[PDB]
Amino acid sequence: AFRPISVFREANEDESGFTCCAFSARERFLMLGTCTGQLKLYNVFSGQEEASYNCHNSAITHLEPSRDGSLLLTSATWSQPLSALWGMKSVFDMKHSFTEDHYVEFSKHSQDRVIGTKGDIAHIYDIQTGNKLLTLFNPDLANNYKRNCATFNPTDDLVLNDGVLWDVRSAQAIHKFDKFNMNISGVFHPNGLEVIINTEIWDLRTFHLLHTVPALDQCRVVFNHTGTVMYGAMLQADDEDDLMEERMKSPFGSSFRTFNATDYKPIATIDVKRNIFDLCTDTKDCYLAVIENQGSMDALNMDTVCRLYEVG
Amino acid sequence: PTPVKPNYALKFTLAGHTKAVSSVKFSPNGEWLASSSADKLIKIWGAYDGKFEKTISGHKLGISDVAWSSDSNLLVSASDDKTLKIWDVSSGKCLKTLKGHSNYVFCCNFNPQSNLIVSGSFDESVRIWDVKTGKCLKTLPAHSDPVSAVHFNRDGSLIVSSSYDGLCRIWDTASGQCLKTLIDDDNPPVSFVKFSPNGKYILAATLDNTLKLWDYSKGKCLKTYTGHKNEKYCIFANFSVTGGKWIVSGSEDNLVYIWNLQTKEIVQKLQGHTDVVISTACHPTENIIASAALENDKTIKLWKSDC
Repeated sequence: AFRPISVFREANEDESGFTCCAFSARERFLMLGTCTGQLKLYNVFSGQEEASYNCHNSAITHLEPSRDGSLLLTSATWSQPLSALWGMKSVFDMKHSFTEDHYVEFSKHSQDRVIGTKGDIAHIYDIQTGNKLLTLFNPDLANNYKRNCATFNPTDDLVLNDGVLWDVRSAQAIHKFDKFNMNISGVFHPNGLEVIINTEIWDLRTFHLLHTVPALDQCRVVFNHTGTVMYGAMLQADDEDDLMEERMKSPFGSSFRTFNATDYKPIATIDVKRNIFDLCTDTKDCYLAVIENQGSMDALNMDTVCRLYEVG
Repeated sequence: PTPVKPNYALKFTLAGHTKAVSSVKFSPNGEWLASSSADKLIKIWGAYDGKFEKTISGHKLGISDVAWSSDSNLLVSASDDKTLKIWDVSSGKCLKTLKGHSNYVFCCNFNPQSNLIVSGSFDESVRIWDVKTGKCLKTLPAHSDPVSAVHFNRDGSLIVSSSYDGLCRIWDTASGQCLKTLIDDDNPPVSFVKFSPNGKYILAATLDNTLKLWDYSKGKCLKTYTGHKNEKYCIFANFSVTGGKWIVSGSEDNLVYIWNLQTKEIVQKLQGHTDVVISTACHPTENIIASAALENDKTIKLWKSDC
């Protein structure tokens, strides 16, 4: 059950350029990055643009607002700095920059640090000083995942980078998970008990293979806030000498699926018939915001819309 | 009196751009210098004193290239927003927005008559546009990788294109047919090309620290210029003709290199920039070189040679 609630495109733009989104600290408002590097604040129910800020001179790929509403992480496509940490309290300004990290996340338990990714390397920064506290990389244990993204575990004491499990306290890799795909490097389950690496669900304690989930192949995942449902969407295949107009054009395919977060069995498969750019839910798990591209290969540009659905 | 070696010295440093400066172009009448930046802005300066004249705005992403019309009245810009734009320099208004490329537009130029514009793009195509109407006249499937530079010859009958596919291609403007394909033993990415003033040679930079003067009709490499550093960025290069025959280029060691065209010996290395020098330009009548540098620099410098 994903009942439509609202839909809206970018205001005053023949070619709507929404690329990513996250609910803001203020209820009813959604943050959306754009293909021109802007961060915009919209009313998700009326579709009215409330604010717009310049963040990068290239398209925003991903963003994350801190839980307390004071900070925002952004990542761009081809700009300097590549990622940034912005202040949202009162005035909107840049607190810090992460020059060549193509992707950044907040720490999860206490959000006082940022973890960014550059190729096979992870960088851990202090939010206040902006200093790089750690550089995690081991050429012996490296996997070279093409879409590697470093991430903290729920209690911030462990890190996952390139499929390698690192102990933050000692800055020492404790285990390398074998490489069974070319792109996805895996994430932590919110329960802190297992790791989800593409189609392999590993137990953290014993490193046993808990689940084979073929449907998660090449998928990015996000959980509801009670840790009971997992949304997964398959990345867009990069092919090789594929037709132009088909090269990139969208990060995901046109479908996403829901999984029981405990037994990983399928719940629902939704094919919106439009390439997906991003999706998120609110803190109370009431709504699902999805960026969907309408148009055609005829178009030299995206024409995305944001759709809000009711979480059944 | 043509000197044995030039003697360029720094006279002005132009600041204002807030991001890497991508290109500097002297207007054909010698009055002005146009600069494009990753900050999405064009800026017009006095060619001799570097006095800031104006800012020209409109693009939504960084700008790679800018080019003057022959009468110094118009400017064409190629931007990462997939468009080119034709601008009235005096008013600073965008007269036309050329849409057609499916990805970043990297290079642009007017033909000598300035009724046509040629563009190259990350989408691997070359496009010929009608300046008056802004409509695309021709789309050439020019290469199998991003197009790094496009240039008309002296009379506008030929276009030359360079690409990361390692090839240079000579095209007939009127028919759109590829008349020649210059290939080398190895095919390193070709990061820049332009016709020589006489139109019989092409100067091509490859991302192996090398500039090469080619007789394209015969496909023979006549001259090679080295000593600089160029492995990453598509650095513009110039024929200097006002006070001796020089080849001028930026460098990834932050220096401006000047070689004796005939002998290939380095005759000067201008120091001052604090980052990669990605663009240089030679004044049309005076011994003036404009150079532009990237993110850690953001400035334009004017060098003058009394020799």
